[PDB]
Amino acid sequence: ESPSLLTVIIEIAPKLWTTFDEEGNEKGSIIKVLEALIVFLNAHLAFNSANKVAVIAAYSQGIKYLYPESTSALKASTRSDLKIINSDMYRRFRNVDETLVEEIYKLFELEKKQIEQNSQRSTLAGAMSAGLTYVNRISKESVSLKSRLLVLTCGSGSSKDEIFQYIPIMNCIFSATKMKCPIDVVKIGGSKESTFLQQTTDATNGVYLHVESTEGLIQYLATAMFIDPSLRPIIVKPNHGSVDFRTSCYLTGRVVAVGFICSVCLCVLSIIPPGNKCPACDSQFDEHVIAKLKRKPVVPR
Amino acid sequence: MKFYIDDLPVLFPYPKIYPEQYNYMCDIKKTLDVGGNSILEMPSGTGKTVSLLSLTIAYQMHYPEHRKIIYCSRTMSEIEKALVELENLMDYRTKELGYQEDFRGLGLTSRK
Amino acid sequence: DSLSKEKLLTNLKLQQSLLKGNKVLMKVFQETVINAGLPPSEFWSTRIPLLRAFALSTSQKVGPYNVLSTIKPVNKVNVNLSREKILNIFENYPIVKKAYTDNVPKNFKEPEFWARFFSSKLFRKLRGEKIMQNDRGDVIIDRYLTLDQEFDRKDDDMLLHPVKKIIDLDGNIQDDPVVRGNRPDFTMQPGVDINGNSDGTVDILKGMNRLSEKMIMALKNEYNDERNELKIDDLNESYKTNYAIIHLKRNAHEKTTLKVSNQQMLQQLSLVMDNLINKLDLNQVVPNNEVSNKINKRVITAIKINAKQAKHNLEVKSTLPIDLLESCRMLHTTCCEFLKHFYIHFQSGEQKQASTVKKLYNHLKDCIEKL
Amino acid sequence: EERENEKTLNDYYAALAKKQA
Amino acid sequence: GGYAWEDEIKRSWDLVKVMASLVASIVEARKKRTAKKNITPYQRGIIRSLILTLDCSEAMLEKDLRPNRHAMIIQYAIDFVHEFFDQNPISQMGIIIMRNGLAQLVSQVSGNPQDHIDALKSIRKQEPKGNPSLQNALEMARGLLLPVPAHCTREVLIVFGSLSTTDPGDIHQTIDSLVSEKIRVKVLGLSAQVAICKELCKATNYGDESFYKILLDETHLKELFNEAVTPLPVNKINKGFTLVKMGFPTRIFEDTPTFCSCHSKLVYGGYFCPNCHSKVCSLPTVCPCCDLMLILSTHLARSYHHLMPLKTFAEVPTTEKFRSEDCFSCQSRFPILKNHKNGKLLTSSRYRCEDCKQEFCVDCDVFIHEILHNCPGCESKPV
Amino acid sequence: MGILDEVWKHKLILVETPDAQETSLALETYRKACSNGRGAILLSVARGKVSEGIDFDHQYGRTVLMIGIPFQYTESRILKARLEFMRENYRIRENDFLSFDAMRHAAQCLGRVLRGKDDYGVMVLADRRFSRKRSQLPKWIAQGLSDADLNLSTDMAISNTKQFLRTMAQPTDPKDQEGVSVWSYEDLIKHQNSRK
Ligand SMILES: [Zn+2]
Ligand SMILES: [Zn+2]
Ligand SMILES: [Zn+2]
Ligand SMILES: [Zn+2]
Ligand SMILES: [Zn+2]
Repeated sequence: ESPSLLTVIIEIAPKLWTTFDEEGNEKGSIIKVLEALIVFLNAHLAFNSANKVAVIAAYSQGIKYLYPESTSALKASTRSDLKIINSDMYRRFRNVDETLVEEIYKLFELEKKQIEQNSQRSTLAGAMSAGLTYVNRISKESVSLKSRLLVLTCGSGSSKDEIFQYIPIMNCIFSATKMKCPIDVVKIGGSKESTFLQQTTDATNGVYLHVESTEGLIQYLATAMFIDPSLRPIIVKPNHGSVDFRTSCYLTGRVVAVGFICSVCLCVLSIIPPGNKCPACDSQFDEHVIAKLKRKPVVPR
Repeated sequence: MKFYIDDLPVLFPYPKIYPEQYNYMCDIKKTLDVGGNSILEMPSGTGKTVSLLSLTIAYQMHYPEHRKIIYCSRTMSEIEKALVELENLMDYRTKELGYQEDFRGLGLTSRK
Repeated sequence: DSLSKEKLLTNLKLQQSLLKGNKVLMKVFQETVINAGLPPSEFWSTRIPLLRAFALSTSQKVGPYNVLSTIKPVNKVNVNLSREKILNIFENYPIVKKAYTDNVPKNFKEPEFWARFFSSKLFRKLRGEKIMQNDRGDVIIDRYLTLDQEFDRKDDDMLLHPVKKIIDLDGNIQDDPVVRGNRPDFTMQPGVDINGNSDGTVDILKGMNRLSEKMIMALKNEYNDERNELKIDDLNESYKTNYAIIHLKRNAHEKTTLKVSNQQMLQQLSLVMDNLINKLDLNQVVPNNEVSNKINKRVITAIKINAKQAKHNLEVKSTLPIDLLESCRMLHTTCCEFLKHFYIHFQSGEQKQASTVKKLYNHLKDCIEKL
Repeated sequence: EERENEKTLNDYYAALAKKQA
Repeated sequence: GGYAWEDEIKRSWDLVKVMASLVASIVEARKKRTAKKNITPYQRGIIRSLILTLDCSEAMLEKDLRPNRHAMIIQYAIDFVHEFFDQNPISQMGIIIMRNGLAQLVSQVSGNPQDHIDALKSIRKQEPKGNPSLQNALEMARGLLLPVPAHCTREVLIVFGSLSTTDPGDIHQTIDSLVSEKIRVKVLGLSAQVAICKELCKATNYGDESFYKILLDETHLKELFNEAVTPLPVNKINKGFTLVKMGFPTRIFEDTPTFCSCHSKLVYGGYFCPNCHSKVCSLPTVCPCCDLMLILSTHLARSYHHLMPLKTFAEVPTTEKFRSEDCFSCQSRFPILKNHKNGKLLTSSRYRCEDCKQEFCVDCDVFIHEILHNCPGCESKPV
Repeated sequence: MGILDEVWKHKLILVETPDAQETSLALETYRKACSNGRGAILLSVARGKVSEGIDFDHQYGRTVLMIGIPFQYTESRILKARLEFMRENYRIRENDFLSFDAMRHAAQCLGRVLRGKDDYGVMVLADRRFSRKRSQLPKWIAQGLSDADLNLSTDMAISNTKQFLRTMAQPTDPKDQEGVSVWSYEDLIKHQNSRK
């Protein structure tokens, strides 16, 4: 009915996928998830002729686009026709898959060049922001076009929840809510509960999908992730385990019950901070209201 | 502020000054140096009274002749306005110089 | 003043008028305060803003204006008088209220009094029209006319006050008393008739000046500056904003309730490289008819759960009849009101009212018993 | 009908005004 | 010498007299961006309590705003309510109109925006009449902003369409009382600069004269109303830095409808309050059973972006070597924009972020600074 | 006729009286009505007490409505005798001196209203004999008076006043007036060095 844009924010990290290979019985799981992604993208391009596709790979040093290619490489193509996918398939599928696998080749070579530096900073949030900017460009360039996001993240039981991803991803959610662009999440790993991505896919009217085995992923992607935005309101979503939309404390880090925030920088505190000073905005607090809160409620004798 | 017109230090009681006030001040100092009568038109809006009083007080104080000043107005209300601007100018001069110099400024009207 | 919390709690007449206004508060007050025995102060402790809104809906009044300027005719001519216009006439003009006090309850009724006033010379004088002797006026209202003139000098007795020297025009004229120059001609003097007396337009000029002065001075009720006036605002420094600036630290604690060497990393990447270069066979993504069945079963169970939760989400229709639904609704309403009062008194935490909280607790127990 | 409700309301206010006075 | 029309033909066809042509368009945008160069993270009061005052006098019947001032001010007030509760969710709002010299309250101070939408739609049917009163509206605004707590900044927004106001009392006493209760007033006038509104804005905003806004046309009113949804920066002298006790409710999922604690009606869903286990209909709101605020984490995150605004993107010089020929976020072809061969390379559309040294186009310069609130280059950098 | 009845809806009507005390009280009431935003109109004469000395700065003077050119009463023998004496001695024409006196009174009425360069206000002159005397106005008022602004009607005068009061209410750019309309200290020293 209405053509759509599918942007896949794939998070490829050799440390995370190596930990997943160590945890799993199989090896080379990135090949299986890349194969499932390629077949899923071909399926989405088969869904409608005017549909468009984009992929962002988030590596340990940053982000990189995979389709469409870097425009200087498009202008130069020089000849780089690697025989990774056979040439006898449908041509619009073939161009996209060959561009994707050539960018995978270049990205893995570039990261193998930069394997000596171990980065503690994950670039999934910046990749999601870049995907949302791409969604803006495609939406306002062509007049309308529905859009969707897909996030293929991996935790592998090693990378826990990270505080620094709270502020960016949240902002991304609101921008998604501004453009009616669902953010769809597939998490591959042993961490059953990932709070921030679940809140993202719940607040953006997406679908969450936590899987444990990379094999058979195309069944999952063509079954549940194939909700095109033209039929979002008429399809009930298979997202199980509804997220609680809570947050984490600043001084203790635990999940927060009834709690306190400052009126200056809105940081959540499960307990009263020592020294009567906010830990984030460094504002001094008066004794009266914190004495009122620390005061016990009354009960008769 | 405190600026210079030729050899005369002028204590202007505001941090900013209009260009028309400075041209007015230059022409008044030229007239008082060369002597004789003059007719000047200051457009309203500009601080004619405050600039006039500022340079006239500065010209009286800095030069050793110490000429007295006659400020004739057409009404008692503008006499009061000129005295109020004189209060502001003298307060600024006392604040800038750090002391209250020998000054006498009085307005004149009827007994009523 | 009257807008304080204790004044709104103790204003029984205002609460009575608010109950006479509201409709759902009838049901709430009837099923909580009347039956379950809430104190009225307890019930109105949490509805201070509603009482304040109902107070400000009627306690405020319009500003003064020239009410007699609005009154214009439209043979038959008709004029409409609202009670707000009557109140404005009484407030802006004390002479009309003075005539109303000793004329309307005594001899002739209200509309006859207003017709006589509008047909009188007093309406022409207070409007600012030139008074003519050929008009008949009204022989009842006109006896107040000179008395109204009395009011005018008393108006001067409340208006003639010394002013600042910035705008002192009496000092302008009396700057020198010995001015005996050319007398101003008849263009610069008030106009006179053939006999030499004034025509009376200075009277209506003074009347409209007095009316403006009365309107301005009516605002002044319970409802060094020359230096500030003469200073030029532009030649001073511009306003520098004193807004606070905060800095945020991101050293938050991690959320609380495997190490891999670079050589395994690199050999895994090389394995990926040789698996990518040789043959990237896509048809291997097809499952083996068992894991596909398991994945489909899991997806159907999840979507069955989500469809059962999201099958259904103005209140929705129910199988309950109207009477029992309304009884359940009122019992829930009074239980929630009791719970709100108990929690606000419990977390307010004054010991002197603490025993009263116990009373609410007993009522809460009764609420449980009620259920 | 709200007439009986407001009559009982006025009776309650009359009883209360008797109570504090 | 003679009549005007017998002198000469007006000759209207001859009055009109007739590559680097893009430079004149670029310099206008450069002058526009020059006013936005200075930016630093001002502290702003997130928790707001806004009282929107709408003029409904005879002076609102003027035809200079198509179709009439009353209806279009109400429509933009509906849009303002939607944007204000979209970007400031945990705030509160009341709506007061000025009609016949009376201040009329059409919505109580509450966090539900749909009630304010319904109130404004109810106002839109009626016609405006009367002579407006600033003092009555400000007195009811003071009464409405009395019971809000001290941590919540109290703000009054006035859309004053008339040029004169009639007051039952001294309005300077009302201004003094508004200053003494720390209520900030911003007035969007429609015709000209009224003295009392300017003095009220200057007094209640600690000497700042920039809070009295006068529009130009239809689009400038949208600009002013869009500017008004941002929270006002607080002054250094304010020391009401107060902890707020609130709870985060849990969204319950039950197939049996239950009585809500706020409206006493059947609702299928609901949010269980963490303190008293009572359920509420909408969010964010105060709990009807325990007087505790219930918000979601997204309600904090929506207003979190006002705390650390992103520094503005600086246009790169044309003489500098370009880091990338394509955008970092969308790989837009950066136009060489060669007007002519002698005109050379001018006004390159590459915009650089200071914290990450990455280049973005004008599209991402618009998007990253208004809708998004994180630079993708800053989060792609392995800090 | 009821002209003032429509004026009473918007602004309070205040009138200069020959009694000086009542005129001063009316002037103070006019200032108070301008201060609290009620709005007021001060009807005065161009050759009277109010036109001399009293200022109408800022909000007290948003409009100056000069109803007609303020000529004196010509048939008075004093003015004719003075005109004859100045024609005999100072070779000044009678009509030239009458126009000069009327224009200087109208000029001081126009000049009472500005104090400060942020101050604004229109100076409307309602007579057919003003347009021929534009050279007799003060040169700052003359240079502020464009050539297209000599023969207005009422309606487009209202439109011009509307546009002017809409534009003057905007916050001006400090860069547009940092060194051309007002000077700081360093701008004064820079201009002194440029003149040297
Ligand atoms: Zn803080
Ligand atoms: Zn609760
Ligand atoms: Zn509800
Ligand atoms: Zn871009
Ligand atoms: Zn950046």
